[PDB]
This record gives sequence, structure tokens and C-alpha cells, in this order.
Amino acid sequence: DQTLKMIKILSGEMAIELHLQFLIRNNNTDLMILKNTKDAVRNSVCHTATVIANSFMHCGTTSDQFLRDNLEWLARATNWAKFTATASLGVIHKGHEKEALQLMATYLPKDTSPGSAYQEGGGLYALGLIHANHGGDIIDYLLNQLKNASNDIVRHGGSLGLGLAAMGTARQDVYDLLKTNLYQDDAVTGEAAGLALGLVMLGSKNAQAIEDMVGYAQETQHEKILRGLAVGIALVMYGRMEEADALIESLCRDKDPILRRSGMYTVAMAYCGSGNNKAIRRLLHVAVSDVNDDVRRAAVESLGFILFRTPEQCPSVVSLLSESYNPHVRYGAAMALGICCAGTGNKEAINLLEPMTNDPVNYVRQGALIASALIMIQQTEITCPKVNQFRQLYSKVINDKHDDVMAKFGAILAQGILDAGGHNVTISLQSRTGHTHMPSVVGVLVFTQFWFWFPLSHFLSLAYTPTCVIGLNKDLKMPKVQYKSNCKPSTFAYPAPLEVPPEPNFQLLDNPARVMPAQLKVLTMPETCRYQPFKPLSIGGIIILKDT
Amino acid sequence: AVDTAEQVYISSLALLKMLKHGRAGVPMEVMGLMLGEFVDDYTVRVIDVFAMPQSGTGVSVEAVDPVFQAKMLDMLKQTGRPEMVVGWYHSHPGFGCWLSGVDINTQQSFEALSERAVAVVVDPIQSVKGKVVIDAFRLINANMMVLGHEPRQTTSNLGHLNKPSIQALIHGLNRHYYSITINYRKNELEQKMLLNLHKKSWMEGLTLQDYSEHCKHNESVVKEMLELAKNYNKAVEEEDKMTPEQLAIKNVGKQDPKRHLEEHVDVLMTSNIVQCLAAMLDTVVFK
Amino acid sequence: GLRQYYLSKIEELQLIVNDKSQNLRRLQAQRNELNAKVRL
Amino acid sequence: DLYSRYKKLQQELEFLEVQEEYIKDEQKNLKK
Amino acid sequence: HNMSVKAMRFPPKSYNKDLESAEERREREQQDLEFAKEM
Ligand SMILES: [Zn+2]
Repeated sequence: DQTLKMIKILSGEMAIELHLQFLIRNNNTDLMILKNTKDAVRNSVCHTATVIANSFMHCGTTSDQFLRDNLEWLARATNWAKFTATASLGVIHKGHEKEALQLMATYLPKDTSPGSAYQEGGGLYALGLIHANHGGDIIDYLLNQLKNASNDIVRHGGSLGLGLAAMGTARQDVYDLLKTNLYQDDAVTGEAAGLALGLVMLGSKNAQAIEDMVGYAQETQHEKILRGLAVGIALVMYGRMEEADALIESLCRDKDPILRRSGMYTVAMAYCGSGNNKAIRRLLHVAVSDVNDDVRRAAVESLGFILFRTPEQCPSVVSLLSESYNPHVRYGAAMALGICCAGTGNKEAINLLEPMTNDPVNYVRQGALIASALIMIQQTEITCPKVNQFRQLYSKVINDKHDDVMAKFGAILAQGILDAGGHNVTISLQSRTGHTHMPSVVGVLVFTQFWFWFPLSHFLSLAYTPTCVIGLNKDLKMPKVQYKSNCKPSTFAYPAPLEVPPEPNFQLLDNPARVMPAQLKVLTMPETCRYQPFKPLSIGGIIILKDT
Repeated sequence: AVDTAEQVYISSLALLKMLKHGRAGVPMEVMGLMLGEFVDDYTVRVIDVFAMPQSGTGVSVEAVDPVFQAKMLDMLKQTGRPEMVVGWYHSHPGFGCWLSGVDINTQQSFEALSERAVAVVVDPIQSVKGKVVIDAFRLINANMMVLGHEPRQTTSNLGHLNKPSIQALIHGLNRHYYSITINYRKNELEQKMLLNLHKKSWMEGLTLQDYSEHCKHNESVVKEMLELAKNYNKAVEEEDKMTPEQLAIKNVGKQDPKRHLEEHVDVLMTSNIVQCLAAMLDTVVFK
Repeated sequence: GLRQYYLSKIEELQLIVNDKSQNLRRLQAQRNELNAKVRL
Repeated sequence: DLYSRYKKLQQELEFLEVQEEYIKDEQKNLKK
Repeated sequence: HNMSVKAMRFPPKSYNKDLESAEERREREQQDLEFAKEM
């Protein structure tokens, strides 16, 4: 009703559990792939790589069999891979209130009490992963446990998951234990405090809190505390276009390379998608003048974030920088492509990324594979032929013995990136309205910083967005529509695994039906059905389907 | 455990101590002590280094006298400020950097004292400007090598950034010790007072530079510049001839007039114009 | 008035395109030789 | 369309202006 | 002199790849260096 209307449209659950319905009904994944990557048994990053890869390709589908296949190779690596193990569960159970506490009923920190306070500590991380942008009992339940706990072995998970659930909410309550979390004088609380300290104050420009943060990041001696805040003071200002330039000028004026880097980020967030002359002069000049490599890499990775609106311009400027003398600019160049053109199958950008795996530096070979994953998600051989040209390539590098673990790390990560959600989720830094999707923007921005923390780029679940229509007539009732398409039916290709031990263009589609955004224009309206949509079917998502 | 993201900070003075004491007695493996604040599980900040005199003749590492470092530890205690010994070093002179069997013994005598002691190798020959070459190390347990288990549990893309040298790879490299990425701490308080003081003329360009011999030296370049230009009237004429790659390999026995010419044009040019302008300012300034 | 007003903007701008693009094409190859010298 | 034919064409004059200054910076930086 | 500089920088064109050395020879150098390190 109109009384129920605030719950229907403001809690917005009938896209949460209904896209969750689309995930639990639509699942096109493989066991054989992780059987092929199972062979790489060594105590390197590989364990965390696989157990983050299946979480990448099983976002929100609640499928526990790639973990429940074993316990030994799962819990083989220790002391942070169990923290990553309890991290990876909430992405699998993303967007679902019920199967959060009850499946982690083993994994509460007070039930079994093993010698791993990480396996039991990092649960609230994953609870924040499930209930990001859903502030409820997650706030005070994930807050009063943080009033009294151990040191920063559970406080990382509760802090990150807590600020993640309270992301962009301006809450004094979490701001209190974020104050005393900030003033611990502890090194290991830096990622715990400086991240959520910005997360709860997204776009707030609370200049007293800015003065607290940059006033705090000028005297300590540890660097992780100088890094989480270096993300947070970027995060507090968002889309301002002029309202930070004195502060950007201050941070770039400072001698601290980490703080200049943080200014790079901050100017990367105050200019999202806006092709401004004011940002692009200094920003590009900071990646040419400055002497630290980190600020050069963030300086060139600001470009897709400020210029994802027109993806035709970043291949024109960054290919000029693919051949720099340093592999740092050669690396953030490739990730600048990977953040700019990731929504499209840009044949020119793939053409740029073709020799980027050839370079004699391991990490630019790596980020070549990450950007190569981001350019072609949900694209099957007809948007661009390079898809299966690279499917053999990720196997080609992952099945070598003589490569680097870092070299194959972008491939094993790029698997779960490339086949994410059973070809049902996608990245979108952009709504159809023209408005950008700022949790996806935060997800890719935080996703950049796997240099200094590995489950830091586990924050990618906010970028995974559907490509699916939903037909609907009431608040709840499914109709039964079957419309088709008109154009070439080979666009509708699937992964179709091989499993080694006369052309219909009428793709009949139900209500929870996946459809490519390129395939939104090639479909056919239902004209002979009893149900006929009152909205012109241009966007997917969810619509009213009027019973005629 | 560690995450191969240890990130040793050092100094701006200890590098100078290492190159000076490592250079003065350079063919013998000299050594000494390291002295700084031991910050958290990841990082360490070694602010000071004092060296130790040797035991006798012989290329090795001698020994350590706790009488001597007990006293020297207290000289700065009652004069400057207290610090803590954190590491130590020696000097592979013109070798590169690794751990010898003698090095790993005296390391092993130090890690039992403090588990996060630091081995440091200076190489004061193969350094020129941008290649200082230190690569601080520390032992890994061979027990886990017997276990066949991989230590050090990478949680950060910070370790595998520098590729190891092939000679240390021949040595104990990855079976007995690990590398540590390091960097330096500096400030404009130092940067200005070393930049503004290293190469400074005083009033020298406000002179006239041997005013008889200026024009005489000008003659003393132009005179052979004539015959060198005659060789430029010799070397052009074998073009419209054999290929310029043969006109590249073929010119490795005898001089060319081209590059040798444009050298002397520059030398005469900048030699003259400075003496001209510097000659003419003093006419205004002095009366 | 859009003929004699609006179309006259296009004939002007293209002349700046044709030579500033050309100066750019000279200038970036002028980088590129030096860059190959550096990495070589 | 006729109206975008000038807006999008001055747009790449703004966008085009930066790069000559950019390679002007690289021209000395690769020397140094 | 300066006009003889300005109207002669055209040449640098056409040719576009300065390869570092190779890829497969870099891999074989890693294999032979791995055998010298094993020796
Ligand atoms: Zn030695």
C-alpha cells in the first residue's frame, strides 16, 4: 500500500532478495575449472588465490561445495588464509539476512575457541559484506562486540564490516569507537580505523573530522596507520569539483609521498567521471614530475575514474604511456585501461593490452591479466574474438611451473573475475540515468589496493551488478511472459564447458531472464502475450508488466 | 610470522658511515655495529652505525668484544642519547652481496640474542651513483626446509618487487636467508644543506681567465680545426658509394671529422661567450 | 541565421585541428625516439 | 544532428590542448 | 641553424618497435641461469 510504500521502495528488499532469486535460479558455473587450478598445491598465495577466486565467481549464490569439497587443502594455509576463509563466505552469501549467523554458528569467536583468532575473528568482515548499505542490527550487533573484544585480530573484521555496513551514513555511534580505534597508537589498527573512518563519512566533508584525520596523519611513525587514513581522507570528499582544491594543493604540497598519493586519490574522487581541465593538468603533471613510484601509479590510475564517462579518450592518452621507462607507470597505465573501458569490449583497448603480458616485469604481466579480465566479462566471442584467445592464455600461464606466483596470480584471480556469478553479474560504474554507481566506484577504488593488503580487494561485491530484466504485475506475483529477440542469435552464446572425462532467433524469456545491455535493444516486445509492459522496455532491472 | 613486507627504514648518515668505513679498509671484510630504534613487527628504523676495529690480519669478520661495545654503548649514553643495537654488518667488498658460511655463523650468534636482528652487506665498489647496493638479509630456519614447508606467508604485493641476483641465488639465497626491501628517510633540512654546499663556486666567474692565453688558446684550437675541416673535406666524398653500415664498421680505426668537429665548435663557443659577458659586466659594476 | 551564423564555427575550428594535431604527431614521435633510446 | 557538431568539436580542442604541454614536459624529463 | 633543426625532424617515423631483447630468449636465459644456479 501507500503505507507499506516506504518499506517497498525505501528498504528496497524486492530487488535484494529478487536479484538473489535470480542468482539462486540462474547459476552457470563449473567444477572442472577449479579442478584444473586445484593442481597448483604449494603453500604460496595460491590457497588464498583459489579461495578468493571461487568467492569471485560465486557472489551471492550461497553455493558451498567448492569449499565443502575438502577441509585439508582449505585450512592448509594459516594465520591469514583462515581470515580470508571467513572473509570469503559473506560474498557467497551476499544479500541474505538468514544464512549469515546460522552458517557461521561454527565461526562465532566464542563457540569453538581454537588457536586461530583470525578464522573466528574475520566473520564480522563477511557480515559487513552481506549487509553493506543495510544498516540495522548489523550496526549495534557489530558494534557492542567491538566495545569489548581482543586486539586488532577481530577488530579488523568488525571495524571494516561495521563501517562497510554503515558506509556513507554519518553515524556518531560508530564514529566513537572509530575515534578510540583511531587513537590506539597501534600500527595494526590503521587499516581498521582509517578505512571505516572515511566509509561512514563518505561525501560528508566534515572539516572537523578532516582536521582530525590529517591532524593525526602527521606525527605517527607507522605506515599502515598512514595508509588507511590516506584512503579515508580521500573517501570523505566525493564529487565536489572545486571544494577540495585547496586541500589537494595542500597534500600535494606536503613532502610526504604517501600523503601526496592520498591527494592523488582525493582528487580522483572529487572529479568522478567529469572531464575537467582543472584536474587533468596537475594530475597528469604529478605522474610525470614526482619521484615516488606509488604516487605515479595512483596518479595514472586516477584517469579512468575521472574519465569513465567517455571510454574513447583513455586509450588515446594512456597508450602513449604504456611504454614508459618504468614498469610502475607501465602498470598503472594498464590498470587505467582496466578501470576505464571495463564496461565495454573495447577492441582498441584489448589491442593495447595484447603486448602488455609480454613485458619482462612480473606485476605488469599480472595487471595485464587483471585488466584483460575486466575488459571482457559476459562477452562471448561475438563482441570480440579475443575472449577464447585469452581463455587459453590464462590456462597457458597458470599451468606453467616456471612462472612467478605473482605472474599466475592475476590469472587465477582473473578466472573468478571472468566467470563471475555464472555470467549473471557485471560491473557498472554507471546507471542508465547518467548517475554513477558510487558503491561500485568505492569497490573498484578499494579494489586497486591489493598491494598492501590482500583481502582489501575483496571489497568488490558492491561492483557486481545484474544484467537481468524482471517482469512483475503486483508487489509479489510472477507473470509468465515469453518475449523474444530479432537480431543475430549468436549474440546469446553461453560459456558451455567441454567436460572431458536452422537457427532460432526467438529467445523465449521469462521474468528473471539474463540479457546483455547490448541485447536490450535487439529484443522483441511481447505483443501477443496477455501481459504487455506499460513501461517502454529500454532498461532491464525490474518493471511493471500490465496484464492486458 | 612475517609477510615479506618488512620495509626497513634506515637513515641519512649510516649510508655514509658504511661507505667510509667499508672503503677505508676495503679489501679486508670490515664490520661494525648498527644502532637504532626497534619499531613494530614489520618495520625497523636503524638511525646510527658505529664501526668496530679488527682483530688481526686476514680476510674474514674477526670477532666482537663486548668490553668495547659495552663501553662505546655507554659513551653515547652519557653524552648523546640512548639507542638500542638492532643489527650489524660486514663488507663483501667487490663481491656483490650474500651470506657466507662464516657470515651465517656470526649472524646465528646474534639472532639468538634478538630474534629480529638484521644482517647487512655493503659493497663499496660496484656502487656508482644510483646503485648503492646493500640488500639487508636475515636467516631462515633450515628446519622448515626439512619440513618442505614455505615460510613467510605473503599478504602484500611488496616482497617480490626486486629480482634477486644470480650470484646470491648461487649462494644460500632462498634456502637459508631472505632479502628485505629497504628505503631511506630524509628531509629538506638536510637536502638543502647538502645541495647548497657540495659544488659551489664563490666569485670565480667574476674573473677574466688568463687574459693573454684566452685568445692564444682560441688560436690553439682553430689551427688544428683547419686541418680537421680538411678531413671534413675528405670524409664526405666517399658518400654516393658503399652502404653506410660499411661506413659505420669501417670507421673504427681512424678518426672522424664530424663528431670531433662539433665537439670543438662547442668548446670554442662556450669558451668565448662566458669570457665575453663576464668581461662586460665588470665595466658597469666597477665604476 | 543558423546557416551564416552556426556553420561558420565549423570552418574555423578545423584549421586549428589540422595543425595542432600535426604538431602533436611530430611531438610525440619526437618523444618516442628518445624513449626507445632510454629503454635501449 | 547539427548542434553537437560544434560542441563535441570544441570538446577535443580542450582535450587536445593538454597533450602538447604533456609531451612538452616529457621532452625534458626523459633528458633529465 | 635552427631552421635546419626545425625542418628535418620528420625522419623519425615509420619504424615503431624497439624490442628489449626477446621473450623466449629471456625465458631460455632464465632456464640457463636456473641451471647455473642449480650448479
Ligand atoms: Zn661476508
